[PDB]
Amino acid sequence: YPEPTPIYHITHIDNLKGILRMGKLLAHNQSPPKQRSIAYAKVPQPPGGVLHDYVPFYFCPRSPMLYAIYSGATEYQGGQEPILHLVSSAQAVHKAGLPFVFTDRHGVLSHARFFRQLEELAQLDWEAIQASYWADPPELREKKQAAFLVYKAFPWALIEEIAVYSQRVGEEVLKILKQFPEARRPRVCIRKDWYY
Ligand SMILES: NC(=O)c1ccc[n+]([C@@H]2C[C@H](COP(=O)(O)OP(=O)(O)OC[C@H]3O[C@@H](n4cnc5c(N)ncnc54)[C@H](O)[C@@H]3O)[C@@H](O)[C@H]2O)c1
Repeated sequence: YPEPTPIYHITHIDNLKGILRMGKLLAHNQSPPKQRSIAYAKVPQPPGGVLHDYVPFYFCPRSPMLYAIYSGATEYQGGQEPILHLVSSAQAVHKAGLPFVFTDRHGVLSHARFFRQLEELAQLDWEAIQASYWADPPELREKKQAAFLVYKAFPWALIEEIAVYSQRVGEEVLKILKQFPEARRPRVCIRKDWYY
């Protein structure tokens, strides 16, 4: 498995002020003050609960979820340009002492496997996760959506990089970061190769 093991959370730039003000991402069930959601299940490892009790990450950028945004398949119609990739690592979460679990596919699938030890990152399909071509077979899309789940909240200061589609969005991100001079200022990188 890649070490450190990057984890990616995609979110609309309109959510960044709320993340910086709270100093964290909040799990769905912890009522984040979201401005845009990009939406179109029990967790059997401790600390248990359901998927929406965790802040979720993928193990790749340019995810199938981002393709659904790009293709207008979400209720959200603003497309990929305003969507940030927030980058951290699985090892940082462990080092910070935060409870996590991770899956080998979307956890709602009956055959989904759940893990809580970093050595079990070997159980994931890294061919699917890292694939640039994932149209067929259908299982590639499923296994590409392996997720890293952090219970209840994810501190902003674990984010190492904000990746953006364009110069204009990179500049907007820096304007927002400068409104919270106490908040960690990660590097901001234009990564067109992480988008469609
Ligand atoms: N976003 C991802 O990278 C990702 C990864 C894995 C799975 N998923 C699932 C795909 C599906 C839709 O995703 P999404 O729109 O992220 O989930 P969601 O519909 O649960 O909406 C939560 C939203 O709140 C945002 N948010 C969190 N904390 C704050 C805060 N402090 N202030 C402002 N906004 C905040 C978060 O970034 C996200 O946009 C959900 O079922 C997710 O669990 C998403």
